[PDB]
Amino acid sequence: IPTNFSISITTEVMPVSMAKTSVDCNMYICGDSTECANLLLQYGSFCTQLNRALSGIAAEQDRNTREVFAQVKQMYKTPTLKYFGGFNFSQILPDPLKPTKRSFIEDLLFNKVTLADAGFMKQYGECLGDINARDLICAQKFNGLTVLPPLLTDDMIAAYTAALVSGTATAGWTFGAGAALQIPFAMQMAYRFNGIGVTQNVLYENQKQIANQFNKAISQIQESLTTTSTALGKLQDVVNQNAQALNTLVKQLSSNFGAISSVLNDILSRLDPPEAEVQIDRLITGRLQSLQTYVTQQLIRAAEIRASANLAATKMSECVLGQSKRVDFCGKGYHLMSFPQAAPHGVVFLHVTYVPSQERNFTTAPAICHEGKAYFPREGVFVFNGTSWFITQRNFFSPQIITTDNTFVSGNCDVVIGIINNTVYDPLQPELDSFKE
Amino acid sequence: LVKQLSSNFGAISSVLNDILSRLDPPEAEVQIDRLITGRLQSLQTYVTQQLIRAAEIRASANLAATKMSECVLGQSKRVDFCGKGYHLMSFPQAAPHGVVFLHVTYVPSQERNFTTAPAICHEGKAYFPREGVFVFNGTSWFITQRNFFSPQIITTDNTFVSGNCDVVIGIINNTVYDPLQPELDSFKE
Amino acid sequence: VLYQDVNCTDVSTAIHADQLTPAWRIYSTGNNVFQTQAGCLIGAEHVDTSYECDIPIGAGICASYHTVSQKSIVAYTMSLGADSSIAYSNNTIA
Repeated sequence: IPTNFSISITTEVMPVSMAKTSVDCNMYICGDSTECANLLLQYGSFCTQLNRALSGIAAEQDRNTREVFAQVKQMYKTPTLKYFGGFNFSQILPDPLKPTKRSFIEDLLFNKVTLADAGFMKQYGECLGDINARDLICAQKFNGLTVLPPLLTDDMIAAYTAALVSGTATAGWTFGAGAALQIPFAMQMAYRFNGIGVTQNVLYENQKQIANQFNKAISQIQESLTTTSTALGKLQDVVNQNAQALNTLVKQLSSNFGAISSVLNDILSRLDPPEAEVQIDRLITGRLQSLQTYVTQQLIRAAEIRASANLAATKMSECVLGQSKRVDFCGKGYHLMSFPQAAPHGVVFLHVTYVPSQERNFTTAPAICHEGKAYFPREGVFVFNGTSWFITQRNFFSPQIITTDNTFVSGNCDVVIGIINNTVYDPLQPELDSFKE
Repeated sequence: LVKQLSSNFGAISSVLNDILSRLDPPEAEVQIDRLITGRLQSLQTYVTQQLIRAAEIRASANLAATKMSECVLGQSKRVDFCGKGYHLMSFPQAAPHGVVFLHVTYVPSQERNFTTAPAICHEGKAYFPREGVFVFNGTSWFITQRNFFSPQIITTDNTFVSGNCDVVIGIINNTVYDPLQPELDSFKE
Repeated sequence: VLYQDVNCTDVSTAIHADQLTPAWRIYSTGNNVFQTQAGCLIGAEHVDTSYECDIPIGAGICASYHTVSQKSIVAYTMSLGADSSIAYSNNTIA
């Protein structure tokens, strides 16, 4: 039976969105040539189908992001104290004095994976910037590859994360069932422990120790997210795969598919149209095949990202919006809490798991026959015995005396194998003996 | 897929029985091979899209079957899985190429502000609540449950024994009730 | 209309000089709203209010069909959510 506790916090990075790309096949293939476009129109409406598929991918990514983040109805204001019952909630809620509207953990996440393959932004065009700074640099390229900004901005994602953290810390966990029931954080932790199986005694009698362990775990998470390596591997791998796909598409664009040259407006200037159409057809076919392969790979990656986003939304609805008894689903051991964090094209959860501590060897007792009837244990499942002494619980020592309130009546003693003869206690007999005599 | 069939994939016309009455057999070979290649590429793209859509529909069907097995065939404590709040019931309904469930969820109602009590020390020992998790108190009065008001008096059957009173922060001094003492004093004395 | 990626400085010139390819015969321009995920919102007013996202455009901006003064299409900040007044308290139970 464990004798102490250890409040641990684990991290889990799961992508929920990818790069919303948009490739204009009218500019990628047959950039500005009229006869090239006339020959492309003969092959059918492939460009329309590819544009429809890309728009569907973008809409699916936006819907996944909305279903993952936008889950609460009201936007609960972030508290100003950020210190509830001894648990220091700093570096989790947006600071009212910091210029950015995110937290320290969110800043560390956005300052460690937002490299976005620095040096490859010149390949495709993008209309980046913000309307607040009034710059809004709108860049375009001849390849036609564009990246559409997501619907939910980073500010809105940070606001949703702050609302989730406020609804998890304050108001308990009933904010997910469509209500708002105020409750202190200490009572919330006690109820989480009671739902796990640990009595409220370990929570209330050791509140300072649990708060110190939580603060130490938060500090360790901050240290592991400040200066480390191989962190946020999922989002980094997604960004790298997107960049590699874009680079392969760009390289396939400048490919000589059995023609005079791989660059347009170069075969129409040195050759005759009846002799140039033969070379144009091969390049058109090659570019169409490359773009179809790219669209297929993008569809597969979008399906994978949608599956991951559905899994992340399920995990959020099960761990943040309540207390799930699912084994090894939220964290490592017992869930006991969950805090989501904003991340670029992904969600990083902070599962405040419950891990046991140092153990000790004891003696078991399946049953105890006092006066011919066996007394099987109540909710307290483990009969901790030096030599047939007490009855305790599972997840903690909790030395408690054996009484008639912790055991129920049963049959004889020759039915259970391994029963140890002992004596049971009942507060009624000494009280009656003291009252009468 | 239908509209892509009438497309000139580098040929003279996208309609059969027309390039065979105005061209030579050796040229008709290539004129037909181009259309065959174009139609094969279009059909391969269609089959790939159908495979992707079938995988998506299979994932959705597995999710729906899991939801049915968890909500209809029993009572799952999953948060925001069956309905909005507490599941409490589920009724499936037939639908064309789909399933429509009827989650009879449990939603709370109007609230009221109360006072908390982490522990109650009657005679040196703090009585923590056993079943009723919320200690509803006007001024240290009763002990109730969470999901409903249910005004119930504080007794020794709803609370257990613990240590001293200087271990829990916020303990409120109050008195506990036990039905044994008044009954004894009324019967014997 | 909603152009994919433009600067809203060349599109107006092409429309006023008949240089855009999809030039409709009964098309005009009355207002331009330049923002991220551009398109200039030709035919819609950029109101500083906030309503639920009805037609998702992009970059936190959506579109709907409300009554300004009458019925027309507007643009807002997507109204990311309704405000609440839940305040923490160590002695309050709901």
